[PDB]
Amino acid sequence: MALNLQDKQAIVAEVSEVAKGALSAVVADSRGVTVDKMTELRKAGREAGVYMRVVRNTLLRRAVEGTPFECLKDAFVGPTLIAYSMEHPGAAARLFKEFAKANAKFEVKAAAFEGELIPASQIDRLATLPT
Amino acid sequence: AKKVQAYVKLQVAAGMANPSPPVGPALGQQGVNIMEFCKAFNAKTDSIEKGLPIPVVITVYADRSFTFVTKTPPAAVLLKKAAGIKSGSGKPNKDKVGKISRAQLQEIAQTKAADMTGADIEAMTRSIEGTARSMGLVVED
Amino acid sequence: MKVRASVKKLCRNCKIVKRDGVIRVICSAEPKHKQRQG
Amino acid sequence: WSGMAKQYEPHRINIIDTPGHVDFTIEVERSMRVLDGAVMVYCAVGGVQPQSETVWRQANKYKVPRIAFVNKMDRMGANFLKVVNQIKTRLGANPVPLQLAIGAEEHFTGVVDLVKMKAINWNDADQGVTFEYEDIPADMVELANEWHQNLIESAAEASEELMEKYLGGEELTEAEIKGALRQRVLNNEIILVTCGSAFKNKGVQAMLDAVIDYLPSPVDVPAINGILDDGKDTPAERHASDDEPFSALAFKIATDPFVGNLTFFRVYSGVVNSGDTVLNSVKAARERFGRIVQMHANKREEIKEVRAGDIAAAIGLKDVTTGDTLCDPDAPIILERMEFPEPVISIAVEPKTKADQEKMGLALGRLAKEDPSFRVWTDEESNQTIIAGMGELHLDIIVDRMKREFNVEANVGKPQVAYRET
Amino acid sequence: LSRRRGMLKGQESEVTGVKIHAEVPLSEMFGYATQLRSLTKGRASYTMEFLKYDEAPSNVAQAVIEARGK
Amino acid sequence: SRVAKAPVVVPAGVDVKINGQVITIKGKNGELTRTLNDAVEVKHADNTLTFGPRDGYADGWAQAGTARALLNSMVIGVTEGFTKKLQLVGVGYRAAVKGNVINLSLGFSHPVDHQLPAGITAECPTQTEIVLKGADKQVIGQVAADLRAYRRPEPYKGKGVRYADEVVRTKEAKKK
RNA sequence: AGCCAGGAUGUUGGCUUAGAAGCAGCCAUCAUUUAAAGAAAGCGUAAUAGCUCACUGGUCGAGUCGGCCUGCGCGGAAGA
Ligand SMILES: Nc1nc2c(ncn2[C@@H]2O[C@H](COP(=O)(O)OP(=O)(O)O)[C@@H](O)[C@H]2O)c(=O)[nH]1
Repeated sequence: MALNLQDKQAIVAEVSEVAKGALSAVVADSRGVTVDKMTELRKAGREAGVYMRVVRNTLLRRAVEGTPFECLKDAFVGPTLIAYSMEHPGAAARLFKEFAKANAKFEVKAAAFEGELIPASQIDRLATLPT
Repeated sequence: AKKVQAYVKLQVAAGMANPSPPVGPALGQQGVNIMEFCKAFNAKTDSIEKGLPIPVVITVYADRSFTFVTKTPPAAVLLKKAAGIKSGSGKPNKDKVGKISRAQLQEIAQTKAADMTGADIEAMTRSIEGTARSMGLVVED
Repeated sequence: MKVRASVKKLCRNCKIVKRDGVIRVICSAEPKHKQRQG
Repeated sequence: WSGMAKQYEPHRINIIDTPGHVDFTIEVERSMRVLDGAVMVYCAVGGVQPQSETVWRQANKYKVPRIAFVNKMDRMGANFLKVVNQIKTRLGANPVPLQLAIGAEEHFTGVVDLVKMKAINWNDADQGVTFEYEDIPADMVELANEWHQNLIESAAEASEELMEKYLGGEELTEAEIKGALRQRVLNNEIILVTCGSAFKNKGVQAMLDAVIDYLPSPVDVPAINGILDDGKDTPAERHASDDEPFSALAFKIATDPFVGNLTFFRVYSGVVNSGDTVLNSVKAARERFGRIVQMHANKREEIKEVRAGDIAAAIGLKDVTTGDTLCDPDAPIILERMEFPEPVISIAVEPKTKADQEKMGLALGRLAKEDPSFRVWTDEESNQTIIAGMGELHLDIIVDRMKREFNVEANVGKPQVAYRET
Repeated sequence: LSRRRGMLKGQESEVTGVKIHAEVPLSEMFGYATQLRSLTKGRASYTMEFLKYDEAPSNVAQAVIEARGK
Repeated sequence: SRVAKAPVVVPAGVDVKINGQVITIKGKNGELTRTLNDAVEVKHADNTLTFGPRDGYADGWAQAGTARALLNSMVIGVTEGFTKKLQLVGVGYRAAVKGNVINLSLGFSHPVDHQLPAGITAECPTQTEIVLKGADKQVIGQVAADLRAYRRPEPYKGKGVRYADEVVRTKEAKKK
């Protein structure tokens, strides 16, 4: 029930935290159960927070209206079904890879967890930080 | 994983959980045997109460294996003998769901949050809160 | 079928058609809902 | 009987045919008890049916050892194994197919024995006297041998060491096979299934040697226990051997104009001889015994002697009725059988001519003695009698029995229900 | 049965079918078995036993009052 | 109509012949010719086939769409061909085929023998099921329904000729 | 519109402590979960089932959705 005004409103509200934040994740779920989208959302909330709604938002202009706030080269998510989840504990955290680890186990698809060109990261694990 | 052969969301009084010819003409067509029907379901129920229907799963195996993780009866369902009132939904707006208190309802929602888990236990608190007020009357605390 | 002088949709599956200028009712669900005219 | 040219000693098999409708089901109740073994007939295409299962329960009540025949292999859609499975899963049985089918409806010619591994291929209905055995028709023996393996699988569990011997890689002989299977088949373990079409006359000729070979003899089957006013555990063991005082069991009463009464009975123990004395130990009555007519290719065989296990029919005496014991004055008075089905459908009845209700009452008296599974009532509302029967047909073939037997026409009706007021 | 008069009071699982209790009026069971055989393909039975008495609006009893007169 | 607004992009190997209105379309299977509603303007236009409602014809758009659908199926027929699949439910209901005639033992009194139309190749992977292949969709569907109508599926145990995908809605004989 | 999933964990909502079990005994119930779960309007209803309430989700991308008044028509509409 996303009206054009309400659409741009919900898109912007869910996009600002990703625009000014860190690297997060999204999924590609056109075929999943209520249980799968309920338990995955509970899991994502225990990992990071209960703020992520498992609803999908891969419409033809949701990210093309919300995402273009910053790092606009990261707008390649106009693809099919997407119901995302954040990762406040560090960019490209464990949560930022557990989804792709679980992509073939108890889940349909996870949009590969593309990450984001906040620092223009390339194909690698964004954890080049010694401890 | 076996298919739909013993599908009944029903748990009879769990002095013996779900007796065979006690349930009704839906559970009669279920091949699950009785040797371990109440072996681990008549004793291991002590985690909530013994004598009340254990909300459980109906998952058995085609290999005659029977595995399920029983969830618990709701605090409101226990709120027939545990929360005072034997009545509940249907007239919680025309009746009371009982002298239900949240000092006990919250404690029960936190300590019985094993079966129904979630991201936050506050979620299960609100879960039970909706479960109780689904009658129209819930512990008012 | 019924050729009631008042054909109506009785079902989510009933459909109005006008084969050859005649107003019939076709319930995919109920073949009792099969009506001819009016 | 003796066998299919393969024969061994004529045996007097005593045979009572059975009807197929549960309506007159006492005929199965008594005649399951009276029975030593049991031939579970079957439609090789029909399989098991609401009466196959009904009579199966009937049989279960008497725990009778039953092997099964699968007739009608010539009719299209008949398959022995399928019906086998039908029995196994509709009745929960262990259908050892000691035979096999050679053909189905168009190519049914013989039966594959799984032990002879041969197929006697008779001729048809009348000529099925050709007993030209045929060895291992490979077409069938591709798996006839593995169906023999099923049979062997049932015989191995027959004994403790027999299973081990089967695990010795060793086979079983033509006597250890049967005797192991039999020794419990006698005790109702597993149903041996052979196929045929008695219309087309195959299978039947073998379906008489497996009878001799497995069906308990009155000497193989456990001994029956009588009953007294007080029913003991073994109030009177009435073993087969007619060493006991004459002690038969009368199960049916018949009619003949030139012979009069034609009561039927299976003698459990003892021997009565062409004029003797016995009491209605169950009725506490008494009388002589005049003109036994044991039935074999019936020529009014007015036999002067009937003995252990020998089913015959007596004439005269006075009263014996369907489960009532036949006992010498020594009187193991009762045989456990005091049961017959209760009418599940009652109905009022009245004559066509109004002054025939007394004759229809008496007709119901006779026709109530003629089968125990048919009660008569006489309610007090007006006068109407309630012919409580087993089935619609059970008491509807007696409403017409008055028309046939008692030349009276009747119009049935619902019983008037007692409507009390307060 | 609901069609007949039978008031459902329980039913379970019995063995292969289910045993079904219902205190059906006696009037409503006068060919039941026959109907049952037809319904179940001859594969079911019923056992009925007068228990009590009750009422159902049927002036049918008022009808049978007109006997040997009105 | 909305369909009319979509070109019939011809495949590779199909020969189109836009003769006036009537048009033939060749493919790997064969050649199909169709008489367009006079309200249709259709062109090839470089491996395509576009339809436009003729002027003077208010009912041109839908008729052009009918042409778009009629020519799309024709293409697919001449390249691929259309294949209908039927079943025989019922005992002893068998439908062997002998070249172009199906010897049906559907148990009336008589052998039903259906001679196939020219262009229809019937196959029976089983005693009791048919696979019509043909170039034209309407006619093969017509043939399927023709066949099915001889011993139609029935509402109790499904017995009768049914389409392989046919969903026979049955019911119980009676309570009695 | 079409096409690709989904319509919970109390969830048989206690819900007339037989369930009318997500859709007859009866009332209110997202309460993480959500686009979903309505906790009922045909399928079982006793559930299930797969469609049902819906809803999102995706697809692709042009209008589309409904009603009001309206004009003219249509049917209704069979005799010797
Ligand atoms: N084709 C075939 N017909 C049979 C067979 N047995 C009986 N029939 C026929 O079916 C009818 C009834 O057979 P029968 O056993 O005498 O009747 P019953 O009193 O019902 O058991 C008769 O017309 C037989 O010819 C069989 O095994 N094969």
